[PDB]
Parts: sequence; C-alpha cells; structure tokens
Amino acid sequence: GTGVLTESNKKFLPFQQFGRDIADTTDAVRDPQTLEILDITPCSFGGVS
Amino acid sequence: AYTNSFTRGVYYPDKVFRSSVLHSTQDLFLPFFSNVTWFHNPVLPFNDGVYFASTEKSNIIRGWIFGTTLDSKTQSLLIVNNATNVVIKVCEFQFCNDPFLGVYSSANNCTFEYVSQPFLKNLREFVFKNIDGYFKIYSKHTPPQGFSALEPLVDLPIGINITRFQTLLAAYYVGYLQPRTFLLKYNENGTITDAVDCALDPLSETKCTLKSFTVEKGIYQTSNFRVQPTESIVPNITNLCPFGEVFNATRFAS
Amino acid sequence: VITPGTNTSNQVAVLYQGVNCTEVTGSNVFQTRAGCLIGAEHVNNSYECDIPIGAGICAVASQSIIAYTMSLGAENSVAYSNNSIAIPTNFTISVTTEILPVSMTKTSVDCTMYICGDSTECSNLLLQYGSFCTQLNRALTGIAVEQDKNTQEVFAQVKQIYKTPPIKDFGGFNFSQILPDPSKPSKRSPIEDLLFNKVTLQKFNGLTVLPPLLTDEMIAQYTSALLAGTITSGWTFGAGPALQIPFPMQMAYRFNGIGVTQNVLYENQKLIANQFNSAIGKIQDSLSSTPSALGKLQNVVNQNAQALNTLVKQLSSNFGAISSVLNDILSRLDPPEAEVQIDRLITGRLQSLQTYVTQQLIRAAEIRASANLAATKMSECVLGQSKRVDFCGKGYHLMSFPQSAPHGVVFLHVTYVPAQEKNFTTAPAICHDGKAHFPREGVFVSNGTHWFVTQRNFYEPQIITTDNTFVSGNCDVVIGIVNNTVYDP
Amino acid sequence: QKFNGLTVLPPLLTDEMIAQYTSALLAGTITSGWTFGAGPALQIPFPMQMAYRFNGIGVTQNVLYENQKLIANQFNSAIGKIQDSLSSTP
Amino acid sequence: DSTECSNLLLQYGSFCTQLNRALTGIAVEQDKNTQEVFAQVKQIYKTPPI
Amino acid sequence: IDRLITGRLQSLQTYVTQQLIRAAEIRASANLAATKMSECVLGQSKRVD
Repeated sequence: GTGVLTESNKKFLPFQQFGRDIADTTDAVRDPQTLEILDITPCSFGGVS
Repeated sequence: AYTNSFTRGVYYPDKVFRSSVLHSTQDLFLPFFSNVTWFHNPVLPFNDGVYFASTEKSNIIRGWIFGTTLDSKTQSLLIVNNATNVVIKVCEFQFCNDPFLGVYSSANNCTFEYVSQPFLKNLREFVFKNIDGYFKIYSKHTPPQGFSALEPLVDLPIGINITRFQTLLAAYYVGYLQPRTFLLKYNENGTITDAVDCALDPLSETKCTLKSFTVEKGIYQTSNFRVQPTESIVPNITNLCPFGEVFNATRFAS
Repeated sequence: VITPGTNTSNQVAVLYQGVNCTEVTGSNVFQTRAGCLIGAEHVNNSYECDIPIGAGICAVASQSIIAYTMSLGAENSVAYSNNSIAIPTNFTISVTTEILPVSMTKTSVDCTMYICGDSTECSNLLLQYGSFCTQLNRALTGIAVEQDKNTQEVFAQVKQIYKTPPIKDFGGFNFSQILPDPSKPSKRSPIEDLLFNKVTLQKFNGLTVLPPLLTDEMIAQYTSALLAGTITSGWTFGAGPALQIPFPMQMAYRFNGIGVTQNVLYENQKLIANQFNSAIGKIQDSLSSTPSALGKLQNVVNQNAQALNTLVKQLSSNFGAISSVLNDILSRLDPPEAEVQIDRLITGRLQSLQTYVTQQLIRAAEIRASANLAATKMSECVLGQSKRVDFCGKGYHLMSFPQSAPHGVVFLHVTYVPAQEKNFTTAPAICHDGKAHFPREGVFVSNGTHWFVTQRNFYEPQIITTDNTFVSGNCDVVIGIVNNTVYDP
Repeated sequence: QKFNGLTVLPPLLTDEMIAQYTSALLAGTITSGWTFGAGPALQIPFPMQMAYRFNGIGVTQNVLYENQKLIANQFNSAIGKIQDSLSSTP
Repeated sequence: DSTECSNLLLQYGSFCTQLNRALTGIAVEQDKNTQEVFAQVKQIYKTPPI
Repeated sequence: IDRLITGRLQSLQTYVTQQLIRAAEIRASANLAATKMSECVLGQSKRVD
C-alpha cells in the first residue's frame, strides 16, 4: 500500500496482523519484528481551486 | 448419541482486526443448533472440516490422527500431546486397530514435523479445516450454552489429503463444518462477541440482509423463492429405413 | 419477512410475493392476493395499518402476529340537514412540525485516484477513454455548488439580522424553546439542540467531502433572525422595513386573517398564551421521546452514506479480470496481456463510478425540489400567513417558526383549530318588513327560540340589528327565510 | 403478466379503498364544506355553504339565494355534461 | 436458472442488489404517492341518506 | 457468457435509470395532486387558474 504510518493505540489480538475499516480498506497494520500497531492514513490529497 | 450444538463453534476466519463492526463472511462454519455427535473410538469422516469439543478434568484425550487410509500407503497426521510439548508429525505411519497412547510404531517417510507449547468443568473446543494444502487448527479453552469465539492456533503447510480422522485416547463431541455465511459482531477490542447464522430462520436472514442485529418493525425482502424443475420430458416414429429388403432379399448379387 | 422488531418479539411471518399457497415453516398459511402469508393469523377485525403487505392487507397484537384488511378510519355521518349548522364555541392552538431536507453532503470523487490509484499504467490506459472523468467531476461539482444554493435560498431570506429585545415581554407567550439560548455554546435554541443531538452523521481513495459554505453557527444566526423578525415585527419585515408591533396585537391581526374577530384574541389572551406555551413544550417531548421523527433528514444521510459505501466496496470486485488489486496484477502478468485485465478493471470501475454519479444527480433533484418547497414554506408560512390550506399545517394557519436541523429545516406551524362545537338552526335570511336581510359578515343562528348573528368560526351571538345585516329585495324569492325582528338602533 | 425476473407488486391501497377515500372527501365537502379540512367537520346546509363560496370570490351572498334555482340548474347541467366529455372524444 | 452466471455475475460485485434497492425505493414511493394524495381525512364521512 | 452479462446488465441499468427519472416525474405530479386536493378540494383557493 501507500500511506502515512503513525503510532497507534488500537489493541489487536495476538494473532491479527492488520486492521480494517467498515469499507474493507486496511487502515491499520501490525508490523512484524516489533509487533507495534501502525495506523495507515492516505497520503493527503484534494483539489486545487 | 446426539446433542444440540447451540451457538457454539464460531472461529475468527481471517486474522484481521475489526473494531465495533458487523462483518458478514462466507466460510466453512458449524451451523447453529445442529446435531453434534456425542461420543463416549471410531474412525469418522472429515468431509470438509470438523468441530471437536471435549469437557474433562485430567487430560484424558491426548490427540488426534488424520489421513486418508492410515495404512502406510499415504501420509497421515499425528497430533500428540505430552505433558509439556505438543508434537505434530506428517509421516507414512502404520496405525493400530485401536490406537491409544504404541500407535506411532514404524514411523517412516516423515515429510513434516513440528513441536510446540502444549494444548489442553473446563471445555476445550477445536476446529480443524484443510484448505489448499493448509491445515488450520483453531481452539478455545473455557470453564454448552453461551457464546465464545475460537482463536486460531496453527496453520501447517502440510499439503496432504485428509478424508478420515480418529481421536487418540472420556466423552467428546464431533460436528461437521458446512459452507454457510454468518454475520459476526466484532467488539471495540476486536473480538467476536456474537454471530448470526444467515440460513437458520427467516429472522436471521433479515439480520444478515440489514447487516444489523436488531431489526425494526417492518417488512423486509430477503431472498427469492424459485420452484425448481423436477423432471425432464424429452414425433411418433414412422419412417423406418428399408433395411429388410437389403438384408432379407431372396437373391443377392455377384 | 414481516417482523414486529426484535425489541418486541422474535416471531416473524413470511410473505412469498405472488405465488399460490400450494407451492410452499407451515403453521397457518393465508392467501392474500399480494402473495402467500405464512406465520400470520388472519383475523376479520380491521385495524389501522402498521406493516403494509399489499392489496389491502396489513399486519403483533396480543402476543401474536395478525393479518387484517386495513381500516381507513372511523366512520362518522355528520348530522346534515337543511337549516342546521354547527359553530365552534372554543378552540385549541396546535403547534405541529414539518421536517424538510434542504441539502446533502458535498462529496467529490476524483476519478484517477478512484479508478486507478497511483498506477501510471492504469492512468495512461485510462486517457484513451476520453472526457468521461471531466464529465463526472463536472457533474459532481454541479451538485456540490447546488447544495449551497439550496441552503442560502431557504434560510437567507432576511436582508438584516434582527435581534429580539433583551426583555421578553410578549404578552404571555413563551418563545423560550425557539429563541436561541445564550447560556450554552453554539447559540442555539433548545429545540435546535435536540434536533442536532438526534441526528447522527472518512477520507479515502478518491473521496473528499467539501464542507458546506454556511456553517451551522451561521444557519442558526439566520434562523434566529427570522424568529426575531416574526416575533417583533410580524409579517412586515418580509415586505419592507421591520415595523414593530406588540405581539398580542400581531396575534390579533392573525386571528383577523382567519376570519375570527380580534376581540376573541384579547378576551382570551391569557388562555391562548397558555395553549401556545403548552403546545410549544410538547414539541420538545414529541421529538425527544419519539425516535424516527427526523427520519426524512435521516434517510438522506443514510442514502448518501450507503451510496459511498457501495462505491468504495465496489473497488474490491474483479469485474472479470483476475484480481481486484492493481498491484497484484502488474506484478503478475506481462504487459501486452496485463493491459486487457487492467482495461477490464477500468471499465468495471468506470461504470461503477458513473452509476454512482447518476444516482447522485437524480437524488439531488429530489433535494432541490424539497429545498424549493422549504424556501416556499419559509416565504409563505414564516414571513406571512398562508390562506392556502394544509400548506402550513393542519388547521387555520396563524404563524410559524423555523428551526435549523442538520441538512434541513423544521417548521413549527402554529395553527388555530376550532373545538367543541354545538349545532344550531339557520336561516339564509330574515324577513322583517317586506324586505329580506342577510348578514354582513357571519351567519343567522337560533338557540331554539331567538335568532342571532355570530361570526362563522366562533360562537358569539349578537342581536340582529340593521348595522350587521343588509337588505336585498323582498322576502319572497329566498328559499327558506324566517320572520324575526331586525332591531333598528 | 410476469415471465422472467420481473414481477408486478400490487398496490397497497385497492381501488375500493381509494374510492372510499374519494367518497369520504367528497361527502365531507358536501355536508361540512371546508371545515373538515381544518378541524372537526361542522355541518352546514349546501346553499349556505355555496353562498359562503360566492362571498369568497367577492360576489355578495344574496346573489346566490335569489338565483339559487338557477345556480343549481347550471351546476347539474355542467356535471351532466362532463360524463359526455369523457364518454366521447378520446 | 443457469449456474454459469450465478458465478460470473458475482464477479461484477453489488450491481444486482443496488438495482433491486432502487426499484424497491420506487415501489415504496408509489404507495407514498397514493397515500399523500388520497388519505387526507382522518375519518370516513358519509353523506346523509336523503 | 461475459458478453451477454455485460449486455443484459447494461440493459437493466438503462431500464432502472429510465424508471427513476419517470418516478421523479410522477412524484412531482403526485405532489401537485396532493396540493390540489388540499387547496382545491378541502378549501377554496384564491390562486388564479
């Protein structure tokens, strides 16, 4: 994916590898090697008026 | 024997965190309120997945075997719990007539092995599925009414075909998974707290249609009734080709 | 599936739409002409509809689900005869509400980020589809600029921001539930507070939600200006300058415009005030203690949400081609053959985006029709007093108030309802000479013995004099005419 | 009138019930006038109802009574004429 | 009644449940239209017999 | 098959879009008829024609 990773306070269960949203888009991921939970934000966009 | 399998045997299907949501998924599940078989140890089919449950006090059940013929022609799985390590082998074993833990005699052609930290008024539930060469074991141990979701344990890349299985060894329960769609309720902490079987009764069809656990008063279209055809039914045969005077002619030719 | 809601029971009935009841869990089947109803018990006692089935059948009542032919209402024969009228002797003042949606959320969806993400293979293969995406963004931009026009033509009908005077002496009327509350933030009325708390309302792959041009703090300032203008000046500020007038005198104008004389207001000014204050306080409860009163505002929100939720969930569809993920198809296949699967995914996602935009365009027309209706109701009901019946609530319209709600407006229509009538005897005219007398304004009633003139909408009987009648011809041609004295003053 | 995927759902109000609504509205306005649309239906004799409706278009009330039998005759002959405006030209 | 695009059609996503949603919205709106036009009396008035 | 699916589904979408436009037209006409039943039948209307 493409996005901004930030530190997150979402508590995963010890088998769940990545979060998801009610659109079924992945908005969190546990990284391996340290098992931190990382949020995913889309890289900021918008029109130019 | 038979027992009702009330709302029991729901497992986390996909290792995905989901928070405060109602996710509707289609996977092999044990249907709600089915007839689970109660046993007090025969071979049993595996047809497409097996739910297993056992209540005990003194770890009397110690593992399982899985396979196709269990006769050293094809490889078979052997899951055995010691007191401290659980051992999972995939080898071409020869099985005894009544295997109980000396079953492991003549362990040949061992194509997989694995050892980990062990399993097991304290009901222990397991779900075994065998999809695309992967053997998935889900379990939960809890102190059979009520709801509890089965965390996964292992996902072994064994690649072997399984048709039958058998418990090694005083009572347990064996149920069979079916390709049914559910609606699972994921908590704020990501755990499953409730589920709805979308073909159990019409009310659960509405709950799966609306993607809600509470429906409001009204009339809701859920599905399509459609009568299926039972038979198949197909010009007064009239003009036979004149093979008689070709074959029963009184005089033939040079 | 007929259900009475899972907060009442878990019984359901099942309607099979349009099949005979010979073609199939069986308890008590019932043929309906709408289908086959299984699980509902057919009764003969007709009631009022709550779960509509079809062809006249409706459907829990005393721990079972029934199915009845619905009733249209209570039958009454009103006691008609030649020479009898009923005249009201009292009234109620009824404040009803009307909730109208005004605007939607101004979404805008970029194609190239939606349909192609960041894959330049997808983008370069999308350029050959032409001007579909500038068409789609032009359509959604037209919708979005129309939403702000909807809001400002509903609410911004005051040139000036009026303020109610700091002492609230309106003759006994208590507009405290509709005037803004300064002792709280956001400066909203109690009713506008419960309208915002009872409506319960996301930036991803292509979607962006433009904020509305008028903030809610500004829409509430418009609607407090409209309230202060109506309270302090009446209808005079919708026409020209705001001409102040005391609120009982304004309400006496407004009885005088529904045909009731203005002494009926003053001589009952306390009672009327109390009825107003008790009817304006039940709006608070009838919204608070009744969910799904704001359903007309709610569905709009829900529909827009699920349209977006069907758009985003349409991204995870294969549409044919082997994967719905744009990266797992560039790193799978060779690109003289990858760009037939990419193209298949483009035409699937483009038709999904285009059908979303066509659903948006055709739903924004509904909201524009409703916003035109709300602007008409603000102009005619709030800024004036309508004579057009049931346009501003049931009853003879007195005056009405706006309240801002999220993406909509709530009108509190104060109407005059006649009440506790009694029947009398009437004549078309009264002959006291060889001349026939007709009432100037009003009608000739009889209490059984003597004859009177009342106004038509409120029973106050006067003596029939020559200054509330007029003569026309002899008392020969009027079919049905009584002889009673007409007292010359 | 259904073959393949398409079904025609019957309306919730049958034509008997729509005709019962229509007779309810129409018997309300004959016997009570406009008063049944606001509050309770207050009965009023139909000449005296119609005189109010002349008085609402600026014609005074005596124009009704002094021409009442004329007005009833034009009314009946105009509703008799409106069957023939639909039982004829398509 | 063929299974072969009860499988290919599922690959097209939620198009056949969006169209049904639209048509049932139209159908509920038709009954709302008739109810709004005709059901404007609480009571069923009856004309006198003579 | 997929050619026939993308033909018939597009034909169905065209039907549903035409029906949604025609339903909008009939809802406008039905709102007009409800207004005429209110103002013309249940009262006496001063609005010209």
